[PDB]
Amino acid sequence: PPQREKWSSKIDFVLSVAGGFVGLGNVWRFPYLCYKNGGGAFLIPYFIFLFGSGLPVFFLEIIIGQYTSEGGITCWEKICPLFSGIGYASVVIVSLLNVYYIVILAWATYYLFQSFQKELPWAHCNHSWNTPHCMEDTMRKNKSTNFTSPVIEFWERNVLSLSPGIDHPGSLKWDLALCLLLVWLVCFFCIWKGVRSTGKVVYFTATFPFAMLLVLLVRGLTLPGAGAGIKFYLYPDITRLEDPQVWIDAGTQIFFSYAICLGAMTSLGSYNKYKYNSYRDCMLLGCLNSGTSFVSGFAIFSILGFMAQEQGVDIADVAESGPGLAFIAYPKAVTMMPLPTFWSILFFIMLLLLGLDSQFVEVEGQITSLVDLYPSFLRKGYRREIFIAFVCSISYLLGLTMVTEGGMYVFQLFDYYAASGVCLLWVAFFECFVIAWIYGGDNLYDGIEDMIGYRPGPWMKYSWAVITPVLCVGCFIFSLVKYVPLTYNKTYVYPNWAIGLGWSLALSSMLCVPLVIVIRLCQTEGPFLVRVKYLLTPREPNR
Ligand SMILES: CC(C)CCC[C@@H](C)[C@H]1CC[C@H]2[C@@H]3CC=C4C[C@@H](OC(=O)CCC(=O)O)CC[C@]4(C)[C@H]3CC[C@]12C
Ligand SMILES: CC(C)CCC[C@@H](C)[C@H]1CC[C@H]2[C@@H]3CC=C4C[C@@H](O)CC[C@]4(C)[C@H]3CC[C@]12C
Ligand SMILES: CC(C)CCC[C@@H](C)[C@H]1CC[C@H]2[C@@H]3CC=C4C[C@@H](O)CC[C@]4(C)[C@H]3CC[C@]12C
Ligand SMILES: CC(C)CCC[C@@H](C)[C@H]1CC[C@H]2[C@@H]3CC=C4C[C@@H](O)CC[C@]4(C)[C@H]3CC[C@]12C
Ligand SMILES: CCCCCCCCCCCCCCCC
Ligand SMILES: CCCCCCCCCCCCCCCC
Ligand SMILES: CCCCCCCCCCCCCCCC
Ligand SMILES: CCCCCCCCCCCCCCCC
Ligand SMILES: CCCCCCCCCCCCCCCC
Ligand SMILES: [Cl-]
Ligand code: NA
Repeated sequence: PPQREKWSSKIDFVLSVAGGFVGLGNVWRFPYLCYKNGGGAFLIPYFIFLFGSGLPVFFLEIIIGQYTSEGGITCWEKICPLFSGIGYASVVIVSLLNVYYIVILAWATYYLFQSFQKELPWAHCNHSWNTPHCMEDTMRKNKSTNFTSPVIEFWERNVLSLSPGIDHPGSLKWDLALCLLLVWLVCFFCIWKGVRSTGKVVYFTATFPFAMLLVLLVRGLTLPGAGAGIKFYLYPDITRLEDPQVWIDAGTQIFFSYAICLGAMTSLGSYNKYKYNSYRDCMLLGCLNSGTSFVSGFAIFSILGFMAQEQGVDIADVAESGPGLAFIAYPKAVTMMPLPTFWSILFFIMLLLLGLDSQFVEVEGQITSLVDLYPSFLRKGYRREIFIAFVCSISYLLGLTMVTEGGMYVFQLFDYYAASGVCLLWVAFFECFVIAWIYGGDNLYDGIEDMIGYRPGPWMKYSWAVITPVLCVGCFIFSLVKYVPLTYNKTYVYPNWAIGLGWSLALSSMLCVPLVIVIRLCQTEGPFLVRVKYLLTPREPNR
């Protein structure tokens, strides 16, 4: 391990970060979490968390990676050897996230392959998967039995084929399994070979999604009924703020969308030069991420308002209110533009491009963090390609559980418990507490001043010292005191063993800190206080 290879230029670092932390979490997860919580009231805790913990923790991870010049699992050895379980917890969280983050891309691939016909299959109600209820959206207001929309019927009876419950796995769907295999093969081939920053390819891969988003926003804003959707999206409801669910959802959506507590930002920052101003760039990238999410919300809620006006029902009873809101709302939008197939193909290509870069960055970060533990064995003595192939195969086999007829429930369980929620709060709280109260805020500020050239303000120091731990602990305690079980589409109730499995998924990463603390204490010689003093001393964080 001579030295980590630095970036060729700052543009490479900026492009890598932008492609890694802007993606499906901005256009797929934000809208449905906002819709589930009623909209409007979701934006107050969202912005509170964004300006209290979101940017400061992201900058802290980047600056720690740059300072220590080490990955996301070994940097904590040079800051606080006792609290070295944070890296292991992050690697567990990223391993669990990589398994279920790709089923969305499998669904997108299915939709893209299905959009190559003369007429879109989700536009009408005369097919083998339709039910006697299916009625055209144009005729819903004209007449009147619980009618169903062709888009929802398609999504629920052709792509998913939903089962009565999680205890009814049904049979494996081979068409979705083939799409999952295809996307996993593409991901594996784009990592073993190592996709380079081709000037033309990236120039297009990083500009097409924003153009498509602008086109969708312009189309949505001119539909009849967009004003009601915008008012539903913007105006808040103070009564909803008395529940911990909205607070925890909005708080952890920021953590999910900024890719923190994952070990990926530390790895990305480890390739920076020592004398590099990585503060302004981080602020601008956070601005870009938040703006992208906020802009996409306008378009999706305008489409929802138009659909609600057309069908003649409320805006809260038009879509899934779960991980299918985008797949219900955006195809309905593209069915109204001229040449619907062209725009459908373009939209799904944009979705795939947004997802694939994030998946690439996360898997690369996980691999490079797990390799640094044994840099001798897994570099020459054993093949790195074989290790990558084994990881991909195991992840695909594990993700096969969400492809069966009853896999939506497993996907929802994974989304709620793994790589989101209490585990993210736990990791963020421990990172901030360690840095602020064991290493030293001013001690880190000296290194930041040495690296970037100027001393920052007290905002980051205060956020690390007080604001973030208080928010995390308060949200955790508020959620625990008033407990409400998880549901799917506000109607399905999970069995007890499913909740136990979800809590085990959450605890698999949360249990890594005390175990590592105990093992480190047991591996040291001498009196207890001497051992504690020896393991709280930073082992020369390279300055
Ligand atoms: C809607 C949301 C997402 C917007 C929130 C982001 C803001 C908090 C950003 C916008 C631009 C950022 C600023 C852009 C420029 C600078 C100047 C920079 O100082 C220098 O570049 C000095 C250069 C030198 O001396 O070499 C310090 C960071 C700062 C204040 C950034 C701090 C945070 C700011 C205000
Ligand atoms: C970590 C890995 C090794 C765990 C094992 C993954 C594989 C071997 C497991 C996980 C879930 C399993 C599937 C779950 C449900 C069904 C439906 C049944 O009608 C055919 C078998 C099938 C398709 C199982 C086959 C094997 C399976 C895919
Ligand atoms: C010396 C340089 C680096 C100092 C940089 C100061 C910047 C990074 C800090 C200092 C004070 C901070 C602001 C303090 C108060 C608010 C009000 C809140 O509603 C939005 C966030 C906002 C606007 C903060 C955002 C960023 C901020 C302007
Ligand atoms: C130098 C020392 C600290 C390295 C020793 C590694 C130990 C402390 C770490 C490395 C990764 C960690 C494991 C990662 C994954 C799991 C699976 C989970 O189901 C139980 C906890 C468990 C088993 C963790 C326990 C502690 C663990 C084994
Ligand atoms: C409804 C939106 C509310 C947004 C509230 C954001 C609160 C952020 C507090 C940050 C305080 C930083 C002080 C820095 C002073 C130098
Ligand atoms: C819940 C399972 C998630 C996936 C498993 C992640 C574990 C990663 C490896 C842990 C460290 C192994 C080496 C220990 C000796 C240094
Ligand atoms: C017919 C009885 C139930 C059969 C199993 C249904 C649930 C299967 C998914 C949950 C187990 C795997 C989760 C991931 C574990 C790492
Ligand atoms: C759901 C987890 C999938 C990925 C599994 C990652 C762990 C792979 C095996 C452990 C590698 C590190 C130890 C190697 C010892 C020679
Ligand atoms: C909202 C219902 C009660 C929850 C409030 C819990 C107290 C929050 C502050 C606790 C102190 C933070 C611990 C570490 C900060 C230095
Ligand atoms: Cl977001
Ligand atoms: Na991306």
